[PDB]
Amino acid sequence: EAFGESAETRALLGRLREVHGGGAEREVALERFRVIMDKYQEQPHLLDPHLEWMMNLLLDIVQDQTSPASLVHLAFKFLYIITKVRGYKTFLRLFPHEVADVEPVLDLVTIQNPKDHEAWETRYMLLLWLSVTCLIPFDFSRLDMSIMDRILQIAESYLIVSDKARDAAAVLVSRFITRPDVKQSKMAEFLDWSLCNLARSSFQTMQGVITMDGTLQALAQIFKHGKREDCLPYAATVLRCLDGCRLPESNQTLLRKLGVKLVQRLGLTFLKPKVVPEGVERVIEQLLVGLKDKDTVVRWSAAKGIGRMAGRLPRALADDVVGSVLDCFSFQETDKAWHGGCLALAELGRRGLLLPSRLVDVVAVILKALTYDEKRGACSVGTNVRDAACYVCWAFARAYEPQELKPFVTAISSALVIAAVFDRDINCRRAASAAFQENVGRQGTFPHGIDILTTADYFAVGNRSNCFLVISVFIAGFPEYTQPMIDHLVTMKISHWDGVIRELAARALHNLAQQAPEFSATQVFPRLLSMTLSPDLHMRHGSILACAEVAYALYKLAAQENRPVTDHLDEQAVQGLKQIHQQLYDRQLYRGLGGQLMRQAVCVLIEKLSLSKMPFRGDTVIDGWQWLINDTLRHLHLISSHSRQQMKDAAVSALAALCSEYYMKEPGEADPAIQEELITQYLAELRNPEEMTRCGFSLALGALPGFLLKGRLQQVLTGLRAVTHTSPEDVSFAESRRDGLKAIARICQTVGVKAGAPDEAVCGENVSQIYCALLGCMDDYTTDSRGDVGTWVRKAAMTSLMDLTLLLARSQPELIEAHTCERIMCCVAQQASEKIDRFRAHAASVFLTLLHFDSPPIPHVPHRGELEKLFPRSDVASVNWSAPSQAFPRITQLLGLPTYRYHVLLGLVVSLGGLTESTIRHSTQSLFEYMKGIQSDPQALGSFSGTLLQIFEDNLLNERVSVPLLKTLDHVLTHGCFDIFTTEEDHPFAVKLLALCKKEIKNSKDIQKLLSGIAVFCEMVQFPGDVRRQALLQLCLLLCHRFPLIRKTTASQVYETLLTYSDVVGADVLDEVVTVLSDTAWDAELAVVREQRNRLCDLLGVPRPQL
Amino acid sequence: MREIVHIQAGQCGNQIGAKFWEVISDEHGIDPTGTYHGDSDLQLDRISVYYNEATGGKYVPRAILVDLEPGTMDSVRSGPFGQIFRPDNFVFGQSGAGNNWAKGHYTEGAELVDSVLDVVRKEAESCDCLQGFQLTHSLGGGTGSGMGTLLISKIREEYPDRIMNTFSVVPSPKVSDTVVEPYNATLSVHQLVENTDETYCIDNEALYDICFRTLKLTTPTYGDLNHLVSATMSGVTTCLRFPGQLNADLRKLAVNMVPFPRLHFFMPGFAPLTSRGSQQYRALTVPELTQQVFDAKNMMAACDPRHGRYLTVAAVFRGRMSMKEVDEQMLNVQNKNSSYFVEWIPNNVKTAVCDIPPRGLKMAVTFIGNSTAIQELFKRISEQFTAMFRRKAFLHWYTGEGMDEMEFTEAESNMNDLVSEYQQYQDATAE
Amino acid sequence: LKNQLLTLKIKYPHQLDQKVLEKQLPGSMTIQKVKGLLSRLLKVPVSDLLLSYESPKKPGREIELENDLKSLQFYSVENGDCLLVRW
Ligand SMILES: Nc1nc2c(ncn2[C@@H]2O[C@H](COP(=O)(O)OP(=O)(O)OP(=O)(O)O)[C@@H](O)[C@H]2O)c(=O)[nH]1
Ligand SMILES: [Mg+2]
Repeated sequence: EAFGESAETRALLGRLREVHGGGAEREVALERFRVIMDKYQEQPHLLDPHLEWMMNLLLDIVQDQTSPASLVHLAFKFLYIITKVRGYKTFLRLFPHEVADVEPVLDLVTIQNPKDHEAWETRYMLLLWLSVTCLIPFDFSRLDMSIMDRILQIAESYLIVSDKARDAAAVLVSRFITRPDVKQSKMAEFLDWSLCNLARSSFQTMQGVITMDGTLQALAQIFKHGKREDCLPYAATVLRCLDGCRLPESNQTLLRKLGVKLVQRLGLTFLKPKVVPEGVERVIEQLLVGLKDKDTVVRWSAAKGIGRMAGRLPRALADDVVGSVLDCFSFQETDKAWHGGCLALAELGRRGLLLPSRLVDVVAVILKALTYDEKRGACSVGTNVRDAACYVCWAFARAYEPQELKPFVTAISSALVIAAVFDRDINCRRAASAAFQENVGRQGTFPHGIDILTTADYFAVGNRSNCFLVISVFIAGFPEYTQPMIDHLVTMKISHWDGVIRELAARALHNLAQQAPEFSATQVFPRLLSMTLSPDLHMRHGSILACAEVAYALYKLAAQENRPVTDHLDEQAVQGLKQIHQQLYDRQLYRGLGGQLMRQAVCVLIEKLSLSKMPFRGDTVIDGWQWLINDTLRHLHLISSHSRQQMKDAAVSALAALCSEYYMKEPGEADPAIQEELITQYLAELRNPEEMTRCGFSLALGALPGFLLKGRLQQVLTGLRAVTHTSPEDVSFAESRRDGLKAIARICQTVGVKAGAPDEAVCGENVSQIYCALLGCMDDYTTDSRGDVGTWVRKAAMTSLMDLTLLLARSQPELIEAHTCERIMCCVAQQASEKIDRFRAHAASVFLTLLHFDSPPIPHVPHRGELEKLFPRSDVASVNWSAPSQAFPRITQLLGLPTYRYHVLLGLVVSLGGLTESTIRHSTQSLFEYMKGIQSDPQALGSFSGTLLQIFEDNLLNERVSVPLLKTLDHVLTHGCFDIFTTEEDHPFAVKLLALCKKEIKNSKDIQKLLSGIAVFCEMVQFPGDVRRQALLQLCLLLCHRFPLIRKTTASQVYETLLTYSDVVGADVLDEVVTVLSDTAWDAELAVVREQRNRLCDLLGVPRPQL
Repeated sequence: MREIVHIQAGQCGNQIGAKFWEVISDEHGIDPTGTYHGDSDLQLDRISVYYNEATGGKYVPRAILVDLEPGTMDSVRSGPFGQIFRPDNFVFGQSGAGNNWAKGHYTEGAELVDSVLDVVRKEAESCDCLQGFQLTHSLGGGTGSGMGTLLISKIREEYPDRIMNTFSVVPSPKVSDTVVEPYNATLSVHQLVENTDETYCIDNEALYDICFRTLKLTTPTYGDLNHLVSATMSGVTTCLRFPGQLNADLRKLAVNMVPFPRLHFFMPGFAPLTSRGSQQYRALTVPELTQQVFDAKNMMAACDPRHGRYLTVAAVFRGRMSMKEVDEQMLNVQNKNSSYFVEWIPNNVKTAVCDIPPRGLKMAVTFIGNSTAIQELFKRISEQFTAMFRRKAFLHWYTGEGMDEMEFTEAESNMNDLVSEYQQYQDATAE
Repeated sequence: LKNQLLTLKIKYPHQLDQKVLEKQLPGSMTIQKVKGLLSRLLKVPVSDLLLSYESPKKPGREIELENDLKSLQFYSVENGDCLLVRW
């Protein structure tokens, strides 16, 4: 909109004269100025109003003769930054251009050192300024070594500078030699100077190539900004010198680009600028080959030269140039040649040179360029030749006329909209949309040119997923972009290398078939039925996906008129749907890397076929589909882990659709022959040693319908519960137990509720056994080599306890018992306070969903009013449970309730003493905020200490909860929470705590567990009485341990405790204890440490230990 | 002769690459002109790994610098060592990505991505056998954030049998006040997980705190951080440029240090800590270096190596220390009964010993471990990514270019799954 | 332990009437321990105690010790520094 940092900019420059000596301040200012200027790199035209004063505050500093060189360099840095931001072309029009600003600038530049790399910003800009002073309409002789000779020497010395200053020397000499008084004086000299440098220098050294590049740039700028009649005599010598250098063979891109830019300019000098020496015949010969270069920068530069040359030459040569450029599209070329040819054609059409005679040819090539994608390996190439085709089409709006384009508009408009929707690159889509808009605005003879732009504008061809299900249908709505649009998707995308292109195309065809059912059922389905026999792997998947999607669309369409699905598809096409499985089973295509893809495609095909109620029931095709599903659910470990969940969730869905469609004898019943075998085989498959077998069979058995569970529900439930039970053999079987609970939850949700029918649905006769299995898996805390995998088994154990509790609430809420509900609530509360973030978020979400459920309200909700007040509805979506900061402060408040105290504290102890740092830091702060409110009340503190001691006693000799609890106790004691219990001697609480700690530190070997014990033993010295003396003894037992690190840590902790609490040792003996704990190496041999230990014991009154 | 192609993108990426190249050139003994003038034969037995032997006995670098903005390009071209980089290995535009990830990866950075592939392919054609590409950029911005991801996604399709290593520089609010940084970091990490085998994280907050406290510098500028980054880079690539018993190539190192596919972010470090200007003050020993390599202060990330498990450990020593003296020290710190024993220095650690010492220092050490504490670097960005996503702030800019909420939620789910896996592996049985 | 100890001087900018103390604390000590020490000495709540360390090498500067799980060695607390306590 506008520049808003100017208020801060004028102050920055004001400090330029003060931060010129310091380095840190200068760097801060420079970095600051750069970050203030780079914000408007997209809006360079917004700084022009400020280009007046902003410059006066810079050049005015260097103009002052009473300033140091550091300030001059700092000002030139800002000047160069401003030039980079805005642009030298538009910024040098502001630089002084008087005859009295030339000798100043010259001496300024001559006071510089090319070796100083730090001041490179001063030499690059100064030269540019000189160019400005070269624009005065005065003679250099009037100013008076002469000025012209000095300028020529400076240019010659800078034109071979490896720094950026070389560029500044290009625009300089381009304006000094092209003058009236200096194009008859220095031009010939600089011409014999460039020829020598080009003939002597080589492209094998770094300095030889630098000089060559500089000379080429200087020559190209001179021939560009120079008189045509003046630089015409010297047009053959330079061309010969350039040809004798062999630049095309050199391995340099910039050199070739500059050579082409010079050749095109030299060619433009031979011809007169209108609305042909033999030398020109060579220039063209050096441009066409430029289109077949390896780099795109060379082709982009050669296209402009060719376009500029075809316009200064006759109409015979103009047509010959186009005819020669058209040869690049032969059958023996690569994509780079096609890209160069398209660029040349666009550059020629932009100026209006292509005649209608070349319409049959050009149009016969662009159609091949918009859909160019020739696989050149794992990925395909052609995105360059496609972007160029867009620009080529954009040029036809200015070249040909409506009368000359009407015969080909029917094919151009369709191709444009086809390439502006299903394209893979957003840039190509945007270019095609821009070309279509330009053609509609100029020609205006495109079918529905306005209606297509309003829906597919610049801000509409962005999301690729939206262009396949919104714009495609809108374009197919008309009868002019339907059959070709469908044929393109059928013969291009659905046979693409990427899989996202074979999924998006199928989804788009699904909707396209709704507007053209006849064409998709009589012309497209036969082509997708034969494409399945293609040996290509990407072709078979796409054809299967298309056959499934079109079939589903036809079924949905027929469902409207309650008409059968066979009305659109004939029986010949129907026989293909049956033989597709036999063809895949015979060739054995279910192997290798493509086997998983073929299985996934066939699964979706079978699912879409069963969801349409096809006439396949009672045929061998159903048996084949069932066998394939069983084999896929039988061999799961062979599939990669990157695509196992998809195959697991698709096979079960296909089986359910098949078992809920074909496998039925009458309404409310099913074929007993299949029911007596499928369930039996599955129950014989749920005891498979391989964990992946059960992981796939549990969900398959659970996804069965309700009519197929009548009478055999108890057996399925028993078989699923047998897997959820842990045993010595199934220790690390977490994925299997997860699927076991998922299948149970699915069965419960499907069967619903029905009293007086334990074998048909869930009722009060088996709800207790089901809840017992769900409540038992929550206590799983396995720690395998991978880590805490048990968490997974808990995830499915939470959702299974949610959807179930709601099911009864929507039918028979009286079945939910009070004890079971309270246990579930306490377990969810414990699971919503775990150090983990992803699992705690889901736990909190489930808790909120279960608490807010009031339709009808769920019975047996402990402290329902307090829970609702502590977790309002507004704090559900706004609070981020994944973040400990936005979770612990709200979860710690639950400790106030009696029920939510033991389990909540047990769950929070893991977070208050785990390994992560941020979680512990947040949990400690959240716990201190709550303890501050129950610090004065002795009853609350006593209850909290009792609950903590009970939790400690429960999880004894446990390395999952003992270490976290011991770590949290250290912080609890250091913060000063149990300050009321210190005013009484022989406190039972501190006695039982010390007793339990001695139990937990009994023979402790690991150093991680010993550190927490030592900390607790040193943070327990605060309690007076028998707990003070006895505890001290423990410290002594740790001062002569089996490791020196333990002794050192114990000594450090004792020294820290002696400084913390001063009332523990008298002042008369404190000095000796402090002096003995300082000049004593506790990491030495025990023979010398035992003496120090005995000395410390004799001073602290601790009885002498005994081995 | 295994060659490595080094690529630099973005302002910070180019500034780090220039300093790293200058450091490894001054350490190898290469004057800024191009010729060789060292005093050790060991500085040439592996120079071909990062330098092409052109005509005249010259050593041409292999640094491909790309930048949409014509700023750092001119600075590196006229630098102390700007004359070394090939002149057609510089690829730039005019307007950058304007701190938008959907600009330097879809509408703007994909306009020079084709010229980048041509340059990186023209540079690799001269090599006899390429090992793996390399990239140095910052997660903050659009040309560093989107261009790096675009190039990593485009090169993996044409060279799947090549290693992909990066040096992501996670930004920090203390160094930059830009608000569109969380999204650029999240979208960059989303692509740096499914198409990257190794990623060296160099958080900016860590270097800022180090310069604020350790170095006690007044106003830590970008140069202070770039110096430490280049020092760490030179200390990490010590085995790939000098001889030694531990001849661990790039693929072998990635296979031995990255057991999991998704988990591959390290916590690089380096000791002793120094600054610009003077350096010679105190000579450190092997015990002091070992005690300091494993300190969270010598790490270049805001993570506590002690708080978290230890997936893989590795260390590289540089100076007149012997692998026999190092083994004696690495076999007494993994023992409790041993004196001065440490609990955060794990077992089965990889260890190296170099001859050529760094610049301005006689003895140094580098640490390249992978601890679960790195999860803290992923959570700090998660929070800042959620609070701004609920209100849909600055989302119109992303939705207008072509992006959608689908990619945002996908990246969020990927980050959440990565954090969950890290937390799960943090609690694993030692034996 | 003598070489590991550091002599720190506790200042009182908010209460200039108090005298400057001097205590020898171990290098491997967490700021959580020093907070409790100050709370028990000056009788000030633990949460209402903002710590900071100013090196004599950096006069005119003050670093805040917000993290409690870190030791004094990580904050570059050398020997001869000053600790300014506030509340
Ligand atoms: N350490 C360090 N960080 C830097 C440096 N330059 C920029 N950054 C950080 O990187 C982010 C800015 O990204 P840049 O590299 O400047 O941007 P870019 O990649 O050129 O992208 P555009 O802004 O789109 O042009 C911020 O977080 C900066 O603090 C540098 O030299 N060193
Ligand atoms: Mg930039």
